[PDB]
Amino acid sequence: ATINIGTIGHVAHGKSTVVKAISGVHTVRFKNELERNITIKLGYANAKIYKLDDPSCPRPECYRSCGSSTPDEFPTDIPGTKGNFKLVRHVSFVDCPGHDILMATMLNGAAVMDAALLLIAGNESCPQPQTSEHLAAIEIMKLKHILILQNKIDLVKESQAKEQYEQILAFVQGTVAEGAPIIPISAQLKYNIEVVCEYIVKKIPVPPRDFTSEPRLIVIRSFDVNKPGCEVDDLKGGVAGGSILKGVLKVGQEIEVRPGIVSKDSEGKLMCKPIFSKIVSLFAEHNDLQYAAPGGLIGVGTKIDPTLCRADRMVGQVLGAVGALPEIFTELEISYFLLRRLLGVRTEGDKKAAKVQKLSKNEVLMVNIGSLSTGGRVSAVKADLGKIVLTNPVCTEVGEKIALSRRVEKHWRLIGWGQIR
Amino acid sequence: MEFQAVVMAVGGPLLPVGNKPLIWYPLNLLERVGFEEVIVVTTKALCAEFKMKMKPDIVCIPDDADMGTADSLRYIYPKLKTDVLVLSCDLITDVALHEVVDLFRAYDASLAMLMRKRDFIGVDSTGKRLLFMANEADLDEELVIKGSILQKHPRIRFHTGLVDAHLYCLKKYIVDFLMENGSITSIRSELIPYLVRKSSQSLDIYSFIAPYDACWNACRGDRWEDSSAQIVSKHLVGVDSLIGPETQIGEKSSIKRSVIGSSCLIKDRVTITNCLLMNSVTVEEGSNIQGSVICNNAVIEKGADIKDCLIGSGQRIEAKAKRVNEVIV
Amino acid sequence: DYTYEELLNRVFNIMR
Repeated sequence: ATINIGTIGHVAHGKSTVVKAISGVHTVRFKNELERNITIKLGYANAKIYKLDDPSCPRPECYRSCGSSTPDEFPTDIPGTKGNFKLVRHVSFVDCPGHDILMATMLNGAAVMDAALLLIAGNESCPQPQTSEHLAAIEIMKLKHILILQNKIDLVKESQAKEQYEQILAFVQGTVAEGAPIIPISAQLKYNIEVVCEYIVKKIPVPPRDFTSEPRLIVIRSFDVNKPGCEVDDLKGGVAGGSILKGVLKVGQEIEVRPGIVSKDSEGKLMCKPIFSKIVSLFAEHNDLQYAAPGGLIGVGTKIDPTLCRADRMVGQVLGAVGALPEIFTELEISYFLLRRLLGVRTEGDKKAAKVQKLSKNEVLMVNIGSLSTGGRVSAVKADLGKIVLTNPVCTEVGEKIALSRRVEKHWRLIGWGQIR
Repeated sequence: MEFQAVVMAVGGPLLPVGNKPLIWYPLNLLERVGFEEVIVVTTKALCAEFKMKMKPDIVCIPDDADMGTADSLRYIYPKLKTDVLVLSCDLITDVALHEVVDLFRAYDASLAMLMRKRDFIGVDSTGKRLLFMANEADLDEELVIKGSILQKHPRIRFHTGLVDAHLYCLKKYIVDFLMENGSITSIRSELIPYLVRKSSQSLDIYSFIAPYDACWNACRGDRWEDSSAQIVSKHLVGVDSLIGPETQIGEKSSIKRSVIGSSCLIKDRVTITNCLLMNSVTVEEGSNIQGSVICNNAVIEKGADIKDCLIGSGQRIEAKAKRVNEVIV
Repeated sequence: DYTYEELLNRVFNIMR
């Protein structure tokens, strides 16, 4: 599990059948609410890549390399050949979509992937409704391998075609995209996949990645199959396809989530009892490799209470190894800044984007600590220092992926970020 | 048997303490007629101020950290067997409460509401049997009447501008419905499973015709009590106020539409207020006041002129010729 | 890249 690659696409161009075309495996769950135009889950696929004097980008199916993103026009390339397909790198594509409702999904599985690919839509209006919104949450978690995955010019008219992408790249000052060059794709016509799908893997090296450090895992899945009227021996833990960021996860590897449910007389944070967890079962995307390489995703099977893994209320819990370097205090500070627009809908008024509502007293707060949105009532918070008030004694490592949500309607907003000391 | 009730903690109360926090009279006119073996669910720091409550019955039940609304009933479930009354905290009380419970007895029903002293709610000609309530934004869709429910019931009267009190005269059928259908929540919003006309045990669904809720609810403070217990100095220009024992009673002040508590340093000169102050309020040296909700642990002297500026706790100010914009205090 | 100019030389002879 060496390198992850993340397609990142904002509102309204389509991210279902184009995930089917070039990545192979599409994302599906139960009571899923899977998409309306683009998806709302992590679109993940299982890949083993090989190149055999061939610029094409094949799948672990070892016969052809095409897709199904258009019904009429098929340009195609030299696919490869059979013969017990090989493995250049332990790579696997992942996706991070761009609505503002998936803050759990868009904030938990984005710092844990390795390479990023930002997409530009092709089914939206002449103003840019959400181009400067859905990698600005990825701004603070500081990914490096980022590219403009240029997507749609097919049904795009000529008046809004060849220059406005530069205006989108200039409009994304809150998005780290100036060091993101362009390797284009096509969501419909998928033209000439041997160079189009080539340097999204071939140009991208390993990221800066630590081999043998602590596995300080923020988990992305905790799912379970124990419906009313179930089997007898489903003793498991977090049944997960789990992307890891740091630390080698071998058999017998140690990893701890220290608070979980907060200890007795719940106003302290730690008691010296580590959480012993031996992860043996590890599914390397088509195989059972118990020795997990850092960075890439692997199918993680832990051993904890099975009752606690049915409904994943644990989006982004810190599971870290021995040597408990995370902090112990309940007075959370941040070094924040503000979102300059109040955008997510397009208009020409500049009226809802008037100001930035700061912290107050007798007034609520919520912010995705990693992907955990807690809060409470405040007492006296100053002007330019962010003092987040909470209720959960959690020995989290670094909340360097936070989004200050704020109510204006049925949906919350985006007003802030921040980096932990 | 009838012999139980409960009050939910949060709506849908730590800082707001008017004379007391939100529990003055609901326990009074809940317990001025019976109800001396009750079960109250609580949630922490507020669970340990239960000696100066001086109630002839207090049974508190805590919970977990960040919970919703139907889970309260689902965790008090294993010990309740009979007629149940569940309240909330968004309440003044200004009515003889025997009438709602006696009409709830009078149809042998399972439901009730309080809708008296944006907002739409319907009930028939007798004033007793309902359909559903309509709010300002969840009803972005316009309004839908079912066919048979209007085919049988001739008229309906939509009401315009009263307030909810979130009372529920209620019994075991719907709490069994809540424990078996656990994922169904939002007790304020679980009206839609009412089913007057479409069962795990003929039905009867039925109704009858407060605070502003973020935390404050202060503007309704001008309310008489059904003060008299104070060290009477009897020299102020006072009207429409209240105070408790062990309080400082000085001189040289006017008073109208104010409030005072116990152990508050009011001895030196002041003027009229139109402003409520809790316990532990220190005011001195000629203070004209306007529009202030002073909570506990307050101190000011030597030229304080409050003009439309409510307060909080930990008041640290002495001199401010105030403009009418409210601020943090 | 040669693929944008490849499309404008090759594939847009039949496309709108």
